[PDB]
Amino acid sequence: IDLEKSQQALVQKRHYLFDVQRNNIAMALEVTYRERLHRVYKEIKNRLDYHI
Amino acid sequence: ESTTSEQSARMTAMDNASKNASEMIDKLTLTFNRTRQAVITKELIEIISGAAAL
Amino acid sequence: SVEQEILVTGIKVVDLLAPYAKGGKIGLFGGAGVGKTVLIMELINNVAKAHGGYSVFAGVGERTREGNDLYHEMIESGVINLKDATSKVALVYGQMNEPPGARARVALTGLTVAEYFRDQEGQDVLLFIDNIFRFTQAGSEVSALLGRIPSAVGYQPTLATDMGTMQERITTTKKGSITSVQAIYVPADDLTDPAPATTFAHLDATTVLSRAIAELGIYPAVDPLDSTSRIMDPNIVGSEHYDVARGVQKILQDYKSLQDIIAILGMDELSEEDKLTVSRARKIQRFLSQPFQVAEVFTGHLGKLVPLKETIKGFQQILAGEYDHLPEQAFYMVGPIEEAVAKADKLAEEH
Amino acid sequence: FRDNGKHALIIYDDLSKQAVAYRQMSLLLRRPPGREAYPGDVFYLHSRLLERAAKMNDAFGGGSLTALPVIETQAGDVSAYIPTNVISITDGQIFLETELFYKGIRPAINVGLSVSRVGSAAQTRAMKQVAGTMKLELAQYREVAAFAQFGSDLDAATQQLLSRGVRLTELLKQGQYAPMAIEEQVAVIYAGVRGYLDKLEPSKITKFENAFLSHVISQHQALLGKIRADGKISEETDAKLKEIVTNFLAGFEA
Amino acid sequence: DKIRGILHRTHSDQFLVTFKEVGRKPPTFGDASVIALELLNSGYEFDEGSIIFNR
Amino acid sequence: RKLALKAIDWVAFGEIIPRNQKAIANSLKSWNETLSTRLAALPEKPPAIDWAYYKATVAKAGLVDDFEKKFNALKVPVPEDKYTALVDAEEQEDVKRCAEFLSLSKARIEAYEKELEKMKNIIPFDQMTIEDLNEVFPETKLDKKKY
Ligand SMILES: Nc1ncnc2c1ncn2[C@@H]1O[C@H](COP(=O)(O)OP(=O)(O)O)[C@@H](O)[C@H]1O
Ligand SMILES: [Mg+2]
Repeated sequence: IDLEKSQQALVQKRHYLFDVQRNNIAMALEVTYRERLHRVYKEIKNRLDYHI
Repeated sequence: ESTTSEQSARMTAMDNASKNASEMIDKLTLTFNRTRQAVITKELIEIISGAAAL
Repeated sequence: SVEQEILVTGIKVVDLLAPYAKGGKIGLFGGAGVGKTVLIMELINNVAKAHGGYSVFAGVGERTREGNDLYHEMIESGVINLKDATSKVALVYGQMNEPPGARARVALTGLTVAEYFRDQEGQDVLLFIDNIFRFTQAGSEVSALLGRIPSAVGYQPTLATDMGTMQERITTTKKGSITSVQAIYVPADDLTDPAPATTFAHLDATTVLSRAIAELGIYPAVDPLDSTSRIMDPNIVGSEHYDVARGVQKILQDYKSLQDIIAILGMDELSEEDKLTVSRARKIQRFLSQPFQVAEVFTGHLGKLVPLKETIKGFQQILAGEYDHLPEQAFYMVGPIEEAVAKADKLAEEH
Repeated sequence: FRDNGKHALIIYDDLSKQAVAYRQMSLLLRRPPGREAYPGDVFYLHSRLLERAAKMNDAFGGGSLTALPVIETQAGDVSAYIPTNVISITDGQIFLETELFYKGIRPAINVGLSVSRVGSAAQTRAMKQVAGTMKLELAQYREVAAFAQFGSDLDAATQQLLSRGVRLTELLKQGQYAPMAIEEQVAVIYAGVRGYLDKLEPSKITKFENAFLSHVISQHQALLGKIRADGKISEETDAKLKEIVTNFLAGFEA
Repeated sequence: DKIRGILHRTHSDQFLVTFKEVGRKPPTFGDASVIALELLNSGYEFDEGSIIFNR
Repeated sequence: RKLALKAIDWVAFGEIIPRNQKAIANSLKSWNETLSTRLAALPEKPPAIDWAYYKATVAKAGLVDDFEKKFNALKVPVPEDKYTALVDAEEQEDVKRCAEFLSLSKARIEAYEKELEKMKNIIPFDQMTIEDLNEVFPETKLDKKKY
């Protein structure tokens, strides 16, 4: 009994953490694209603030 | 026997050192209160005498 | 102006726990005979020769002897030059032999010359004032003949208005910057007197001297648990300097509460865990004392000048425990931490 | 803002420099002095300024005005002239000492001498439930604070009373310019007053708290909307918060 | 300690051994064996004696 | 913008069980809490660029509008996804290796299950046999049993 569940324990463990590695890198590209759209507004706000 | 004789006399000799330090702490509280009133009284006279002579 | 900096001096107690600032008003408190004139003679020695712009010294109500030991310690160092036009210091003097209507208009004459350099020119100016308690006292003498009722303990009724009318011209504006160091006599060791306890609102960095430290031999006697600054801030001095400053004050204040136990119990009956926080605190008290340069004729020792990066690294290692194998005397009147172990071996061989 | 149904707040910084700027005007107008050369009506100067703070009712608009005056003592003597006028006018004091500021307690609020006489009738239902035991727990610690310097031969209840008092203190420390929310405040107090910290080392209570707060903002946002909007903490949220601080405490040290 | 500190003046040459660090922790039977062992293997062969204490 | 969800990071995803490598699994959950707050710091849409007030307030023309004409029709290329596939590639090989316990020990389960069938057979009658009891309790060669 204890070695039958030892089969099934590693097949629910592995598919959870192998999609966490999908989504831990998925957030790494959104927060570097959201900060790409935001920064290009910041360095054109400096010229909208300087000449006044 | 000697560690019981010693540990009971540490109980008594630390008890009379808190009675004598609380008997001393009320006698200095009255002298603090006579002297606290006497300084408000003294520096009130100096302002009145300074204004009256002016 | 709104910007803040840090001006490095070279004194270990000052740069660690209460850093000074460029363009900021600095105060030197303490009683009579603890070292206010020597510590204000030290900052002309370090700061004024490495400084670019000019400098002004106004002396208000002090001994006429000590205005001659400044005119003769500034010719032999070349700051005052009697032969050409390359001097860098002006001097304004009204001393304690003058009538009391003349000890209350000299400090207004000091910061009028020092307002010309900041405004009509653009240079960075310093300003040293000693003493400034004799501006308040000299107005408390002409008062009762002008027809005014006295206030609390004997000062004039207009005490905190003409003080605040002079102390609002010593500022950093958008046309220049005035660093200012001031010595403030505290009458008979009471910081609740109405003349020193209203100057606190006009000072950024206060350096409270104390007679209870000076009678141990710890020189300069600066109180660490009573000196503040406005830039003790981990966003300005960095997070490494900040957790060292508060780490020193926490072990000194916890050393204070332990002295109440040793008076009844004794030193040996304590545990081994707080026999160590005492011995770490006593090495921090003694390491703060530094041999000054202009106090050579008192001591005979040499003048040390510890930089800022070395002051932090000296105090991390006493706190972490890297010098638990030395006696207390190896840190007394030393410079950096390198001389604390060289002085440790030289004491060993004479047994 | 009080007359037009809105809410307000005012801070006098500070009131001990108004009694001095008024004393100078009196003694130059030749008025009869009194104690510490203050005139006879310095009580009437501060009373009619603080009595203008009021909680209006619904027939007039429902407005309000809250007043926080600052008073500087000298050497911690509140029995002076002006520190006793403004104490007897207002409701409660917050007494910041200088000894606790250097012992590590920042903000250095002494809760032994600080009171408020509106009491618990101004707390929300969530904060009132946990802090009613915390106030009793801290007050039992301050009785036995003088046994900490040499204590190992004491009863296990007294060793427990010291153990909870140190760890509740570390929850009260707070950095500057970081104000929290009431829903995040009640969660940190709930982690401490229940007993979930008596095995964690007393130096780690700050590092555990900054780790735990950044967790529940992102991963349990739907629980801190059911204490903000509910106002109280129910039986459903009592179990839901219970496995949260047990899940985080299990794998924490990494 | 405080027996040796009192008698350090009049009888400093009649001491055999002195045992310090006594009374901080509670006394046990092993410390009664450490003292009694060193009373034998010292070189002093005695023939009577007495003990004084506070019952 | 675009934002996809994930699964529960509750029990399995922090118990990856390396060779005493609970620190590497603890670092795996620490990146998800950091990036979700950095995604909560900035929104999906940035602020809008008012063009009409730029011409009047910065009315020294030419140099103001030429930067506003070049920075308006720009493009922001995000970083590459070259490391996105190779990290997902090793998950495909390990998932084929993780079923080896489900492949090899499945016969070990049934052989142990068949061993429970024959173990019922052996005990039999109390007075059964002197050789059928000679399977579980052992025999050996000459001079094995010392005592
Ligand atoms: N570097 C120093 N450290 C400690 N004490 C000093 C130092 N220099 C001078 N003193 C002591 O300070 C005393 C007063 O010096 P001074 O600063 O001239 O007077 P004051 O501070 O009262 O104006 C002297 O008696 C001297 O012993
Ligand atoms: Mg002097």
